[PDB]
Amino acid sequence: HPNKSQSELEEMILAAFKKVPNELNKKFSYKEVRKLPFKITITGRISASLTIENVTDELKSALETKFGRDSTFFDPNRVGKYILIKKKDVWAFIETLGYFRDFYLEFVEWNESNGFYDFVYLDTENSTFNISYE
Amino acid sequence: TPTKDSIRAEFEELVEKDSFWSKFVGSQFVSMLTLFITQIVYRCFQYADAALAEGFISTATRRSSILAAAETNSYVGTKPTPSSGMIEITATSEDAPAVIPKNMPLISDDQYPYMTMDVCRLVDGTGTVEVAQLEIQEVTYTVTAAKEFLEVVLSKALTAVCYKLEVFVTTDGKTTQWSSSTMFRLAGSKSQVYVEFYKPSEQLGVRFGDGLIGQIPPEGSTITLKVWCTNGDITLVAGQNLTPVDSAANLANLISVKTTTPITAGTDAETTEITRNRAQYYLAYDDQVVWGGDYTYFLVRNIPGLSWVKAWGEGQQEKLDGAYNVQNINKIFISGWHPNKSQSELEEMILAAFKKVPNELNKKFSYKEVRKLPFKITITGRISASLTIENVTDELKSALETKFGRDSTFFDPNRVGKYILIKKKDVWAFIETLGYFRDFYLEFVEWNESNGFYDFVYLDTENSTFNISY
Amino acid sequence: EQLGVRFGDGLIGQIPPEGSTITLKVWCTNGDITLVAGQNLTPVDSAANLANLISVKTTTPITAGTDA
Amino acid sequence: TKTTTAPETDSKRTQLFLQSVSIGQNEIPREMIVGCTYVEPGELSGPQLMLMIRDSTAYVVNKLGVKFGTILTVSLGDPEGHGGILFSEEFFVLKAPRKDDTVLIYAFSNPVRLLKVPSTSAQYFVDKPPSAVVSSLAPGLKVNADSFRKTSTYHLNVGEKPTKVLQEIARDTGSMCWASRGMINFKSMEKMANAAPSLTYESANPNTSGFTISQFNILNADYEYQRRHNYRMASYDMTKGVVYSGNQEDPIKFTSNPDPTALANYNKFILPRLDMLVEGNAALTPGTTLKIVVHNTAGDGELDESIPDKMIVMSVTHFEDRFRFVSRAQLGVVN
Amino acid sequence: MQRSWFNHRLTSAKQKSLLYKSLADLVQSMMDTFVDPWLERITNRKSIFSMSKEDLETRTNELGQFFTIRTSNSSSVPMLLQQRLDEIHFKGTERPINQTIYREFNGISVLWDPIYAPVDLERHPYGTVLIPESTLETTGGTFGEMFLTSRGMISIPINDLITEEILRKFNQFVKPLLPLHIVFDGLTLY
Amino acid sequence: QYPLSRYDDRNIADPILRAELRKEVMLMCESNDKNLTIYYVLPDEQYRPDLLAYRMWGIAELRWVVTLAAGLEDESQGMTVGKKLKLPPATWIREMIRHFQYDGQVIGTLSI
Repeated sequence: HPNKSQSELEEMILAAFKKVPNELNKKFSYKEVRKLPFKITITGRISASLTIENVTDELKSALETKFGRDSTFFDPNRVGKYILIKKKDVWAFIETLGYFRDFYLEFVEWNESNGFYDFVYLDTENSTFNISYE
Repeated sequence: TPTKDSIRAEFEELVEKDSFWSKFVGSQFVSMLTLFITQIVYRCFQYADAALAEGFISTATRRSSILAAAETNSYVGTKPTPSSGMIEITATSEDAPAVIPKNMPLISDDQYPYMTMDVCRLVDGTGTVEVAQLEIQEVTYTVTAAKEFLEVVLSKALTAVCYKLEVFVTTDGKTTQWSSSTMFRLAGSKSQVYVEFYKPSEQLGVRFGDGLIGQIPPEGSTITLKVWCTNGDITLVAGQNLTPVDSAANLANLISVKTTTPITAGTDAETTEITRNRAQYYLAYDDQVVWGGDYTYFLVRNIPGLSWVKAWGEGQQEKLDGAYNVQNINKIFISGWHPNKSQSELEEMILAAFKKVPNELNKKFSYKEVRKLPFKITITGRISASLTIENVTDELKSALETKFGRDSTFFDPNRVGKYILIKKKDVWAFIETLGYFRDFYLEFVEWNESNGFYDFVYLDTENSTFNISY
Repeated sequence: EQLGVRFGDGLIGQIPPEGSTITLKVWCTNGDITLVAGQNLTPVDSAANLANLISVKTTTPITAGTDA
Repeated sequence: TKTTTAPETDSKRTQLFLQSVSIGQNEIPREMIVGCTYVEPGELSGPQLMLMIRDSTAYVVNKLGVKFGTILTVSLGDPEGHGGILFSEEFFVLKAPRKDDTVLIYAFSNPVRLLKVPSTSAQYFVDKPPSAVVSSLAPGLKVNADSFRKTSTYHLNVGEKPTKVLQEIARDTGSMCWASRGMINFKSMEKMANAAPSLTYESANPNTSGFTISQFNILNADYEYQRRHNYRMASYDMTKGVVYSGNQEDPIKFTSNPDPTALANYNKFILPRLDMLVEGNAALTPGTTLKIVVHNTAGDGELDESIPDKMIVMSVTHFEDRFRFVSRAQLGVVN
Repeated sequence: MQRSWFNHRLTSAKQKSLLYKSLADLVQSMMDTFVDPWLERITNRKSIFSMSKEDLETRTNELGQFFTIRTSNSSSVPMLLQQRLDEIHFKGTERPINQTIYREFNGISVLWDPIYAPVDLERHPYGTVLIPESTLETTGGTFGEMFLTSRGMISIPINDLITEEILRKFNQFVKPLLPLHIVFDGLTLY
Repeated sequence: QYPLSRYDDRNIADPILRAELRKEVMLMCESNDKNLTIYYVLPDEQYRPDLLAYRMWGIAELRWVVTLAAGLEDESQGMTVGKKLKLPPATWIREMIRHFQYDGQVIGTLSI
C-alpha cells in the first residue's frame, strides 16, 4: 500500500478475508515484500535552445511519475494484476520525450525479479544525469 | 483544459451562489437544465479548440488550411513528370512510310496518350526513337480592358494533369513569350513577366503585373496558355502495339511496336505533409542560395527520386581531411544517393542541375563518392506463444528492412533536403512499437560512427540473427 | 431467438457515456456444411488475385461443423 | 474555351419547380413556357424532359435555331415547397416540331446521352473488375456502388450502346441502376429490404404530421411480372459439364455464362404494387423508402392490410403547368 | 460577451421575471468562462504585437526548426520574431550579423574585419600568416602584395562591456547565420 | 432528419472554402449595380440582424449577409446606427451559395 506499513496491511487483509465465510481446510499466510530499487545514468545532448537545469528537473519529475514506488505502472487499471518493469520501457519512455537528440542509457543495480514477492522500482533522486550542450 | 465534470461543478457553484435560483426553485427543475447546459458548453468549447488548432500551419489537420497558408507564403508544389522510354520497332507494312516524322501522337491499348520526342531514322529495316506521355492542349483568353493584374485561372482537371505552362501574348499580329519571375524582384514598367500561384481549391493561375512593376496586357490582345498534360504514374511492360492517332494516315502504312525499355519513370504530385514542410521552409529559402541547406533544397526540388544530400564548405573539409589548401577556397562539396541510378549518373545530373542555380558566382562544385557500412543486430526475446515463431520472424524482418533499409525514407522523412542519421535509441523504440515481444534485448554488431558528410550507414537484415523462444 | 448485451447500473458497472458509439462484431458461420474434395474456391472482396492464383480443395475435407 | 460566369442580377423571380431555362448565356423568358414534364426512371433509360413553349412570333426556332444538338441549361428546384432541394443539369435536344404557334421540345440528359451512343469500334474488357469498366465507359459521373464482389469479362460489339454492358453488370451483381443528379447508382437488392423509411405518406388522416396522398391505385397483378422469372437456369461449362441453379420444380431455360454467382442473381427484381399522385414533392427520387398508412373512408375506419408498410420508389414523374405543381410515383417491393 | 447582452435580448415582459433573467445571466457567465478566451485567442492572431504569449511560443517553435534561438536573450519576443523574419531577406550581408549581435547581447556594437594573406605562395604557405584588416596597414609581415581570403574575424571594444562567454554565445547563436563558404577565426578586442 | 435552408451559407462544410462565396458576396455588396437596394440601420436594429433580414427580404436565415456587409465578425457587437448598406436580391445569393456548394470553381475559370 502506498502510505501504510506492512503489518497494518497484514491486519487489514486478514480482517477483510475473515469477514466473509472462509473455505474448508485452508489457511492464509502473508509474505512481506522485499525492495530492490534500481538506478540509471544518462548522457546526452539537449541543443542550445533549452536550459540544462530545466531539462534535468522535468526529466526527474516525469521519470518519478512513470516509474516509482507510488506509481500506477503496476496496475494501470484496478483489475488485479502485477506488471513488472523491463528495460525496453525506459528507452521507449525517454525516447518519447523530445529533449534529447541522442542518449545512451546504463542500468545500475538491476535485478531479475519473480512476479510473486519481489519489488523493483526506480529511485530518481540518487540517479545521475549528465547533460551537455550540443 | 475543461472537462464535463469541471463544467458541471462550476454550474452547480454558480447556481448555489444565486439568491433566487437557490431559494425559490429546488432539485427537480434545476437538475435537467444542468445537464443540458453542460453538454452544450462542452460542445462549443470543443469546436473552438478545433478551430484554434487548425489556425496555424504546423498544427493544421485539413489540406485546405495548409493550402491557404502556403498561398500566403507564395509556394507552388512540384508538378507531375512524364514517364519515358524507348520504341525500337517502327518497321513499315506497305510502301512510302513516314521517312522522318516528329512529335507524332500515339495511343497505346488503354486510350492513354504518348508522343515521340525526336525524329525517327529512315527505317531501312527498323528505327529507334524515344517517347513520353506528354500531350498538348491550349486555352485562350481575350482582353476587353486593362484590369491591372488580369489573373487567369485554369480548371481543376487541367491543373491535375499539368507539367509545364507557357504564356504567349499576341497584339497586332505579333506573338511573343513572357518569362516568369519570382514575385516582382527586379522588373518594372516595361518587363513582360508573370507570377504563378496555387488557389486553396486545386487551381493553378497566372498573374500579370501592375503598371509600375510590369506591363499590363494591352487592350485588344489575346493571351494563350499552353499546357503540357501527363498522367502521373503508369508503366507499359513490352510488346504492346502503339497506334497513331490524328496522323492516322500512317496506321495502315506503318507498324509501331513497344520494345526494349518500358515507360517507367512516372511521378505524381506532392502529398499534403511534404507540402506542409516545404511551404514552411520556403519562408527562409526565399530565392537566394547563400546558406548550406539551400543547395540541398534546390537539388532535391530539381531532381526527382533523390534520397539524401549533404553540402559542406571549405572549413568542414579542412577540419576533416586536409589542414590547409588554396584550392579549397570557394569550393562546395556535394554527396548523395539515388536508389535507381549509379554514382556516375548522379554526378552527371547534379553538375548539370547546378548550372541554373541562383547566386552562382565565384563558386566551384565538387562531388565525393559515398561509402557504405552494412550494420547488423542480434535480438533475443520471448513471444506470448499465441503467435508462431516463424511468422513473427518474417514480419519483423520485413518491417526492419522497410524501416531502416538502404532504400528507406528514414534519411529524409519529408522531401525537404536534409540528412538524418540512425541512432541506437531509434531501433529500441521502433522494435517495441510493434508489440510482438513481451521482453527483448538488442546487441549491435559491426557498427561504425558516421561523419555526417559522406558516410552511409544502412541496416543489413539478411545477415542479422534473431533468437526467439517461449 | 435474439441475443443481446446488457450494460450495468451506475453502482455495479459503468454506463456507456453519452455521445459514444458501441460496435458489435459478430463471427458468422453456417452450422453443418461439408465440401468433399477437388472443388474450386475463388477469392471475393480481395478479388484482384483471382486471375493471379488458383485455389482448389484437397487433402482434408471440411467436416467439423456443429449446430446449436 | 469555356468560361464560368456568375449568375445575372436581373433574374429576381422565383417559381414553383422550373426556375430558369437558358441557351448558352441567353435566357428564354420564363413566362413563355406553359408546360414542363420531368421524368426520373428506375433503370438506365436516363432522365427525360419535355417543354412546351408558346411561340407566335416565330422566335424560338427561327432566330434562336433550336434543332438537333442544342444544349439547354435548366435550373430545377423547389426551395420553398415541400422539399427544399435545388440543382442544375444540362440537356440535349433531339427534335422540336412546331404546331399551332407552339413548339414542343424533346430533350435528353447529356451525361446519359453520351452513354446512349452506338459504338463505332468494339471494346472488350478481359478479366477486369467492374469498377474499371464503369469508370472507362462513363468517365463523367460519380460512382455510388456497394455490390461489387468479383471480376469477370465483358464485351461491347459494334453498333451496341454502352448501356447494355452496364445493365448486364447490374444483372450479374444483383443491383438496381439509375443515373440522376450527377451520379450513377448501384444498390444491392438484399440490403434494400432492410432499410428504414425516411418519409411518411398517409391517406384519410387530416391530423397527420407527414404528407398526404390524394389519389392512389392498387395493383393486385403479381403474376404478370413473376411469369417471366419462373424458370430454372442452366448453362454449359467446359470443365464442370452442365451447371444448374434455381428451383427444382420449374421449367428449364438455357443461358450462356456458366458463373454460379451470376446464375444465382439472374432472377431478382422488384415487384410493383402501388401508384400514387401527390402534391408536388421534389425530394422524391428512385431508391427512396417510404412508410405508407391508408385508412378506409366508409364503414368503420378500418386500415387496409393489402398495402405493405414499407415500399421503395421505382419511377418518379414531376409535372408543372401554369397553375399547379404535381408529382406521380410508382412503388414496389423486393421479391 | 458584454456585461448584459444575453440578458438584454429578452422580451420586455420576460426581463422583469427574476428566474428568466437569472438564467440568462448564468448562461452568459458560463459561456464567458469556458468558451470566450479561445475565441479571443483566435481573433487576435492577425498582428504579431497583439497575440498572447502562447501563440508567440507557437510561432517561435515554428521558427525554431531551422534556426537556433533562445527568446530570453533579447529584451522582447515580438522584436525577436519581427527582426529575424526581416533579416531573413538580408541573407549573406553584414547587416544580419551586426543587428543580431546588437540585439541579443544587450547593445554591443561590432564591426566585421576580413583577413588578408600574402600573394607569394611558394615562400609563404597559405595558412601560416593571416592578418586582419585593422592590422593590415600597420604590420611588417608577408613582405609583399596581398589578396582577400574567405576568412573573417570580429573586433569588439572593451568600454562597451568575458571573452569565453561571448565566444560560446556566438558559436551557438550567430554562426548559423554565416554562409558556408566563409570561415570565422576568433575574436578581436580593442 | 433535420435539413438546412437553401439560403444558409453553412451548406458548404469547410470554413476555408466558404471564403470564395463570402468574397463574391462582399464584392457585390460594394458595387453599384442597378438591382441594388439602399437600406439604413434603424435604431431598433442595432443588435438584431435577424430583424433587418426579415424586414428587407422576408427571409430570416439571411442574417449572415447583413453581418458580413456591416464589416463585423460576431453578432454580439452592435452596428452603427445610420450606416448605409447595399443588398442584392435573394435569388442571386442563393444561386451563389449553390455555385460554390456544387461547382465551387472560381468565376472566370477557363475550361476546354
